[PDB]
Amino acid sequence: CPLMVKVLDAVRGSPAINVAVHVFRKAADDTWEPFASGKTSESGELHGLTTEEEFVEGIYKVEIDTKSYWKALGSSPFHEHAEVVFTANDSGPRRYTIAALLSPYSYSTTAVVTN
Amino acid sequence: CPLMVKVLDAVRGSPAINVAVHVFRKAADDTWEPFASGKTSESGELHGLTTEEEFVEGIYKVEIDTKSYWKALGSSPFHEHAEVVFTANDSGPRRYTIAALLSPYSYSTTAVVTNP
Amino acid sequence: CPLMVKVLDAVRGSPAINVAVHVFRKAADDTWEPFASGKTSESGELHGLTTEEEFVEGIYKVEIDTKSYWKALGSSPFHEHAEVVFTANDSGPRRYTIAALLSPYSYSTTAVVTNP
Amino acid sequence: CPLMVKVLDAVRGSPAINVAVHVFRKAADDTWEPFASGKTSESGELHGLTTEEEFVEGIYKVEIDTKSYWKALGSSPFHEHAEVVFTANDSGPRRYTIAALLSPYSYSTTAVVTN
Ligand SMILES: O=C(O)c1cc(-c2ccc(F)cc2F)ccc1O
Ligand SMILES: O=C(O)c1cc(-c2ccc(F)cc2F)ccc1O
Repeated sequence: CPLMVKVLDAVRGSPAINVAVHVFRKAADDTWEPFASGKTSESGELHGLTTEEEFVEGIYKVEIDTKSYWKALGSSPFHEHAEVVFTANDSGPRRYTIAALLSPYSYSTTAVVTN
Repeated sequence: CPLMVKVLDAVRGSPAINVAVHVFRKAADDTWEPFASGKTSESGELHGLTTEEEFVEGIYKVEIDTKSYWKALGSSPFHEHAEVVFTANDSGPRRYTIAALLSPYSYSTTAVVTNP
Repeated sequence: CPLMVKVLDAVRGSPAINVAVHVFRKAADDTWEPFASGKTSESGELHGLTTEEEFVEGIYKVEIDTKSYWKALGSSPFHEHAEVVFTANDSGPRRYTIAALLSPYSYSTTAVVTNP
Repeated sequence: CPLMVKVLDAVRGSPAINVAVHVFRKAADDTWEPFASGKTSESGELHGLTTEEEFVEGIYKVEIDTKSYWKALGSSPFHEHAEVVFTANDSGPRRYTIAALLSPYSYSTTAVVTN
């Protein structure tokens, strides 16, 4: 599992469950090509998005559908979604975890890149 | 000033100076049209992007060019940029501050929205 | 003004107003002596805690009373307070801004340090 | 394991390894009584701090020795340490994870409270 996403809720202090996540890869013409997608589990995590073979070097975008998440829990959110854009490189320690911590008017994201 | 951007550096404990910022607005045809751009000052602030008259209702994307920032300082950052996407002015004019706190592998963004 | 505190609310997208703040300085005997206190204004800022003359070298603790803040608004927060502990002025006088972004189960703090 | 601590490094995008963590419980006279301590593992995590039997309701402080961490990696840090102070309550979902994301001049902390 080369790419995992983890989402936390800063208002409730809990995993953010059932949040839709879409991953895109940048095409040569600069458009965003659908790559992988899913919904976070009960633990706020989304595993199995891709495989080593398919996850080649390139620029990727992870879109987290935060707006629907907040609305469903009776909060008025600011963002349309959270976006995380980065380059996957074969040099580094290439298990990538993209983590996001969500509030109605703020979010923080970090990358934990290991092996 | 209805739309301001402020950027801080969490490594240095200082404003993030000379950071490029590009703003886009989603057009009727659903693509991202250029709306405004600028660079942060020595205080890490960017004012004068737009006017109340031009800043109509819409979905806006504020792209903060963090990679170029970290690279010009000699770091090797993770993200290409920090992107903040939001609906604005859908209940009448508001004033928006978009604030970002940067580290090489992480960033946080918050919005302060005032004045109905 | 050598020491300022700014507090933002990530739930509302606004300044965090009327937040109590207590500052302490570690004394020779190694306990925390009261140093200054105040409350944030409608802009979420607290100025005038101390003067350059009084703000000597030392280890300082800035306690931001987040629990009382969330409770007065009717929330049930996790933390008792947010605490920021740092050495100040050990290379001569500096100006410190301590900034905090609050959610009920999380907070972030950053320092902007200027002016040698 | 009722209380776990996780520490991440925002500069390197990695777990913060070998970071000392001290937990204290507030005594009736308002002093901080040592409770548990350890060093984070290779995954940035510290497990086994306490047991269900010992972790009674009360106010606790988690001190993360961030200053030594940064110095050892050649960074000039701002904080003496990071402190997280909270009340443990028997009502809620009582597995507590205290997570901290560290930068030289900033840190963010969140609580993920589950069952
Ligand atoms: O901005 C972020 O993504 C962030 C992430 C965490 C964090 C906490 C616990 C964990 F298992 C992973 C995380 F990334 C903790 C604080 C934080 O700000
Ligand atoms: O995620 C963010 O947008 C963020 C913002 C700040 C902050 C600091 C100072 C300030 F004037 C405004 C800010 F939003 C401080 C920490 C932080 O994580």
